[PDB]
Amino acid sequence: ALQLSREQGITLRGSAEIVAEFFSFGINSILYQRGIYPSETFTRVQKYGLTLLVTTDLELIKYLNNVVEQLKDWLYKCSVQKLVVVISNIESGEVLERWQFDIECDKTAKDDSAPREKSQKAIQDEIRSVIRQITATVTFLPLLEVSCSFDLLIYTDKDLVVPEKWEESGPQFITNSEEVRLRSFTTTIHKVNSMVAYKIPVND
Amino acid sequence: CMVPVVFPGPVQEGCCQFTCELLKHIMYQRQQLPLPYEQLKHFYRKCQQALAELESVLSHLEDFFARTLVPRVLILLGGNALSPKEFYELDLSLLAPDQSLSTAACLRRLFRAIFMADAFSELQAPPLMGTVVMAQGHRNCGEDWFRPKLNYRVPSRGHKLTVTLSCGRPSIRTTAWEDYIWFQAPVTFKGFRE
Amino acid sequence: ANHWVLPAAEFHGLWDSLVYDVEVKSHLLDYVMTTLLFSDKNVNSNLITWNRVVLLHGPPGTGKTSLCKALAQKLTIRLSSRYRYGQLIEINSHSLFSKWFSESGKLVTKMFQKIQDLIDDKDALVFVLIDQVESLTAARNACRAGTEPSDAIRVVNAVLTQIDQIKRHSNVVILTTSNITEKIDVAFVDRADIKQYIGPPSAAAIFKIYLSCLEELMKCQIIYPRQQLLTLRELEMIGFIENNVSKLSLLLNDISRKSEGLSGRVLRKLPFLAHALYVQAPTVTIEGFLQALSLAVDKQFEERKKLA
Amino acid sequence: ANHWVLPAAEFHGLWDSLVYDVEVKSHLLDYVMTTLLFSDKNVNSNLITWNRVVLLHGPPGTGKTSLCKALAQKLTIRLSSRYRYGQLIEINSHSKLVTKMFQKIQDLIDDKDALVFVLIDQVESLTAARDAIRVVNAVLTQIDQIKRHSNVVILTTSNITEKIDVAFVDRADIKQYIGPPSAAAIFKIYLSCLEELMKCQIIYRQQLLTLRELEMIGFIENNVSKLSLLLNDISRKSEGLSGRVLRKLPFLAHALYVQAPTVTIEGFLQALSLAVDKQFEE
Amino acid sequence: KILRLSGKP
Ligand SMILES: Nc1ncnc2c1ncn2[C@@H]1O[C@H](COP(=O)(O)OP(=O)(O)OP(O)(O)=S)[C@@H](O)[C@H]1O
Repeated sequence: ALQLSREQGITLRGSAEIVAEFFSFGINSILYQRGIYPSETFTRVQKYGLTLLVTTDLELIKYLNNVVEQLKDWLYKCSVQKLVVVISNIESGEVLERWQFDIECDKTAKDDSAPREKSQKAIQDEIRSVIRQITATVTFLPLLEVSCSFDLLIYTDKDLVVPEKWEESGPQFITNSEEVRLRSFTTTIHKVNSMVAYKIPVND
Repeated sequence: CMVPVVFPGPVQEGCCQFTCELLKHIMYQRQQLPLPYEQLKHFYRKCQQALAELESVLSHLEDFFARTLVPRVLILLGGNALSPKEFYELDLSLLAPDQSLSTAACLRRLFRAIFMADAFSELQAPPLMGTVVMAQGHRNCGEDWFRPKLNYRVPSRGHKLTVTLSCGRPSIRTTAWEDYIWFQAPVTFKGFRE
Repeated sequence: ANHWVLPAAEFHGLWDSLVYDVEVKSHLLDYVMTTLLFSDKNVNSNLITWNRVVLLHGPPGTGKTSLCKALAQKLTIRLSSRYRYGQLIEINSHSLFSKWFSESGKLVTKMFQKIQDLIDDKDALVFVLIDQVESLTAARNACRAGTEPSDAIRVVNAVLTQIDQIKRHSNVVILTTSNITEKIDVAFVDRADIKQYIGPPSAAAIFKIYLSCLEELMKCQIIYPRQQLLTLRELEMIGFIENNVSKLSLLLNDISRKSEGLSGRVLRKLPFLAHALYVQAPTVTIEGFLQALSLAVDKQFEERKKLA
Repeated sequence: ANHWVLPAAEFHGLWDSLVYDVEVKSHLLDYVMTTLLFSDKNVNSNLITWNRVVLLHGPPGTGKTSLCKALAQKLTIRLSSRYRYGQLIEINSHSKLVTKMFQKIQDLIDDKDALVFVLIDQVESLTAARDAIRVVNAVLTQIDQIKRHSNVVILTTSNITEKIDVAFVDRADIKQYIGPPSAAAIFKIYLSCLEELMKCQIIYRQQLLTLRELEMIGFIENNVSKLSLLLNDISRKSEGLSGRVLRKLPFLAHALYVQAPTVTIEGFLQALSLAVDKQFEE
Repeated sequence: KILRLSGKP
């Protein structure tokens, strides 16, 4: 008659892993729901103890896998601090939607070799909060009267560790856009604040 | 916590889809269904049968709102009719049968509010549970699919959130409601997951 | 886990400190002597049940720890012709485990790294000690939730594979002690190319150990006046005939006889109580210390009877 | 997870190589010799009691899997008529392999003259060191689903005595239990040992007068044939040994009385006699 | 910093 807590701990690189697949699935679902891509062509998986929208665009599949591992890297070096997905029009390309994710890492993870008290339960349910939240957010995002495309902006403070194919670019603000913040979530190593900017409606 | 909703314009059939999408939104945000019903249009045993449960619910809701008005709508999670595991109140008391705005505009305004109403802030993923919806109705509307509860009372525990409204109308009575009576969903919704 | 060099002053007299009737001491001794000698006779292994693993079992506090240690010692000296020196590594299973999985990593890496790379020393003969076999059955599979084994057994049997790995050498001596014979790991007490029972040290051993303790009193001058002791072989040659010279040894014999099955621990404890309880004086010259020994053994038996 | 063709010479002769206490050769013939009888004509399965599942249990490594193999051998021998060939399979608890494995087994089934065999070691020992669960249930479903194929033969091997769960062997229709091997097989294991020893003068020669060699000589008790009697001596109360302890014995004998680089075999023989004498004083 | 790749049509 006994049991036992056996807490595993957390790592720099484990945080990077989990938050990477976080953004993976979150981006999947965002670009699924608002209509950005062919919804019909997608499907569902089980992750985070819940159900998730997953694509089949081999193009975007490999692309975002590259992005995922590269972010895993830059987290493992705390390199990036912003992650944004800017959605715009097709031809005139005017920005309609801009999901900003502002990133906190752990420099002390250099010396923070010993783990930190926080459970897969806790992190998992908090990302579930995030996911369900973003999902809900569709209930008020002013619908896209057209079809759209999107571009991927980040901000790593270092202009230093830049791999080959990535190029420097511009800020890409919006003139008349409201910004609304979502719940926060962290790892005690990485936190990510989240807030969507979206073009203020022309007419009420 | 407590949150009303501010509208400049009045309504009539708005109330119907208001409750509809709200109910839906909620049942998702409490994990009862893997995805929002608006997107459940994929995948066409428990899955489809529970979804059809829900659809019958929705349909007769539309029936009911078409028949008469509603001051207040109730949505339960677990417990019983007289006590929930948790519940959500949806005020429609402040409305009369006017508007040239789009119903979707009120929907998205109210839902942006809900988001800013910060609700559904519980990391504690609840288990798969039971769900019943209730609301008041005309004293004699001859409602059939629902059923009244002449001894019903609003329970006073686990007040997750009463969603309340305001359409910008000056001041109405209360007797126009004192004649009405809670009905109840004839069949408990169950929310599944895999 | 700790680290012993072969012969050091700790282990001088360590062998003959301990005695066993049939000299099954020797059985074990030439046993392992031949065990190693096989690999030098160019022998295969799978067709014949044998390994380099040793297991003793019996009543606890019976020197088994000390016994295996002195065993390794004697083996060391007996294999000068095969190895210069070598290691004996205390694998305190207790000290082995630790909470998370990276702790199991540092565990296996440091400890078995040391073990293995020491085994590479082909002029050192290897000796390994497992004081608590029960601590390797510490996850004996009997439960619907055997305390979350997905971190424990995976290393425990890994240890066994480690053991496997290390027994894959030729110069490895694995020793295992239990202090309990009832519940032991399956598939490891199955790897039992030694099931070595040890029993209550019976008379002749008790006599020799009495002799040793008495002469250690004498040498250390506890017994101040020196006298002359004898051996049961010598006593039997003169036929236990009571002179006024061999009497004391006859008394000692009778004490041993009436002193069955206490423990090696209780026995080599005896002199202490003998001097404390009843003597309780700085001098014992003789036959007072002896009757005191008698009464002390009596107290031990009475009190085993008194543990209710 | 290995392969065998029927009578091809890999284990050619293993048949008589395992003499057992209690005719189980001619007996266990009946098992398949009648199993295929009934498997041919699709008899009232619901009524009439058959499966195709060989199964025994006992002290491990008692020529059990070996008898299964030599049994497939002898089955083709007796019955090359109903099977112009056939296929034996090692299904290993060491473990996807299962899916294409039973697919290959389907291939084996495809032919009327392909005497399929389903050999699995330590069939219930699946629950010894317990995500091989789908392996478990896939093998299970394949078992219960390819039984109806007439050329199928299921060669199950317990390797655990009477500790078997439901899914496996309460399903069985014919079983058997056998104790320690006979004086003959004890002798053969001694022979394995003494050959390993006469490999390098370890015990040093007299070639081992094997069992049939003991028989042909008409029992001329002489220089080496004494083995037999001492064999019988070292088989007198040997009833009760375990294969582990069996092969452990010569080791221990050499440990006790040899204490030497080598002795003439006879000293070792009387030594192992006395060693087993000890071992059954126990 | 602000870093881009090819978003497929
Ligand atoms: N046969 C013996 N002859 C002489 N002294 C002995 C004998 N057996 C034990 N002793 C002594 O009594 C003590 C026994 O030491 P231990 O090795 O702990 O006993 P044990 O059998 O190893 O019990 P554990 O469970 O291994 S600690 C030591 O001081 C030994 O010197």
